[PDB]
Amino acid sequence: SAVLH
Amino acid sequence: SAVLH
Amino acid sequence: SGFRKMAFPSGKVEGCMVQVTCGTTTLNGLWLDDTVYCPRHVICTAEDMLNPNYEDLLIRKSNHSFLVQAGNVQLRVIGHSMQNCLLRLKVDTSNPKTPKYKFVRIQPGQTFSVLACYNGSPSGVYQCAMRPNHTIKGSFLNGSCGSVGFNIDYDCVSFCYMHHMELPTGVHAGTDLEGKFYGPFVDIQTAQAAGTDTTITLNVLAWLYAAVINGDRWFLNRFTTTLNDFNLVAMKYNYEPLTQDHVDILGPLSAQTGIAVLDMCAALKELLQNGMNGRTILGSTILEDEFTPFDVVRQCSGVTFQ
Amino acid sequence: SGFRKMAFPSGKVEGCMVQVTCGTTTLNGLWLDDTVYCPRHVICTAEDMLNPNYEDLLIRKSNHSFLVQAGNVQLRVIGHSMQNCLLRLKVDTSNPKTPKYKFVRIQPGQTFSVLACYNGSPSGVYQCAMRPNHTIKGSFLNGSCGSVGFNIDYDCVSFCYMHHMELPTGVHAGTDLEGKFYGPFVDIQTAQAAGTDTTITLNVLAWLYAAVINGDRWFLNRFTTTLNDFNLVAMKYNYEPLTQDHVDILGPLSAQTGIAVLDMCAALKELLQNGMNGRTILGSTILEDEFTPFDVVRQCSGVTFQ
Repeated sequence: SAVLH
Repeated sequence: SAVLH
Repeated sequence: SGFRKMAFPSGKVEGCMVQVTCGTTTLNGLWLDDTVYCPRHVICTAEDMLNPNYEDLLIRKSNHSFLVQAGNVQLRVIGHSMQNCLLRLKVDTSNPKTPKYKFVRIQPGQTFSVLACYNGSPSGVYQCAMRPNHTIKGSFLNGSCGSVGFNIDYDCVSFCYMHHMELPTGVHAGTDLEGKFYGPFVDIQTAQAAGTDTTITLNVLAWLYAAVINGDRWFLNRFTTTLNDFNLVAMKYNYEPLTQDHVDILGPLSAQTGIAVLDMCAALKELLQNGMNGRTILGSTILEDEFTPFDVVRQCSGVTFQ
Repeated sequence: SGFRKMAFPSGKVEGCMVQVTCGTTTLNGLWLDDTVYCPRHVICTAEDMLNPNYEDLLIRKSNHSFLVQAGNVQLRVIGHSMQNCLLRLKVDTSNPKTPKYKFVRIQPGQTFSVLACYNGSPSGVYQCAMRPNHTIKGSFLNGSCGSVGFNIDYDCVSFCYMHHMELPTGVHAGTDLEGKFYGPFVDIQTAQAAGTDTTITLNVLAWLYAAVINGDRWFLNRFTTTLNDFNLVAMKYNYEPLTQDHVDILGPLSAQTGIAVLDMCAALKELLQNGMNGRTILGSTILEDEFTPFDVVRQCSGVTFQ
């Protein structure tokens, strides 16, 4: 997955 | 030589 | 002499970072005039990220659902709208540290400086290239969203990037300052991956010119090449093809060194085929593609060593 | 994730650069409170540099032999004294952008950020390590003297370096902010050379820990080593010896990763002997010694990937 900071 | 900026 | 990855002085961007809090999520926002920009997923929760509808989530918030602070000063929100992947929060004070600025969409291959920030507080700065696959090799942690990337020309600040997320490979994706993602990416907690990348040819060449402007010539040769024969080799090595427009761009650097672009390409083509034989260029053991030709002119001198 | 050479936000140092002119020479000075610091060879001429007597040259100047400007504001000099290799110019206004600060002598191996400046105007910023031979690989041009190097801790600015000259190899030499040179160097236009350098072992190790904190472990092994057997290998490869004090320093990074320092050294000793076999660490093909253990803790996370 992408990770939204 | 060294060069003084 | 010398040649380094060099960021732009960050004093002007620093006077524009703030902290923006919605619910339990905190991140960084950019305060220009009376608007604070930030990534829109500030209105998300960990559960929401998996399959969020932004439109829906935002109608459910008011102005006072958003906390904005600069230093210790609470700024009051008096308007809000969603632009693409960003939020525009109108606040009751205009930033008095607001510099001259503009918003640009950066192109693949171009560079900018990134002011990494946590809790509206600037931790550090470095320079990164927009890759061909629209990712950047940054260094970011949780809470770094809303961190921004920019260049400075004269007294103007060209904002080109807001950080929004991190891909599985550990590289970063983000938007320009209108909220439109760089690349085929979306702000959702879903399986997403960088595309294959390639080496920015125009930059490797700009950098070889820097080596020469820095008076090192060891990697040159007697040869020349056709653009087209260069490219069969570029392809084999996962370098971008060179184009006539990229050749025109390198002319000033060609003129300052007296090395013909196609001559330089033959240099490169040889480097690609024979390696560097344990040697360094500009103190690197590797071919460097993260300096544009504009980066070389700014950093190098007007006069070549020899 | 990610790992980059990262400079400190330069907004605070930028509000302190000015231009200092004596005769036909112009360079950069640092304006803290009511003092502007600059290299003393601002009072030199090209002819003088070859064999100058500073004492003699300075008694020959008055306060109004010095022009100091910030932005477009001419600052008036109302006092002057020579400290070591620096000049302290007392001016008639206190810098209102003066931050909390102090002056530190940096030790070999430690890092700082450098705000490169021309004509009191900040061009760019990057991070460089003080080498074992007391030089730094900066990027400087004519007119860059008085450019400064610093760290920032909390709200305080630790000034550790003013740029004074460039050696024949193209590396840079300079003083702390009391004017005392780093290294066996003097501010004269005379034959002078960098001593042999060596690789900062403590840093290579701190960086291998970063790789692991970044969850890469490929270069580890089953072995361990004695400090003393490590060193016979360190010497062969032109690495600094490791000492018990450097082992104590790496313990926190050892504790966060669970890799014993002596175990890590065995990792390194193997890297040194077998090369990297075409692989990368933290995206480098080379062993990197320009990140201190303090640089790793600041940049990395508190939690290891796996």
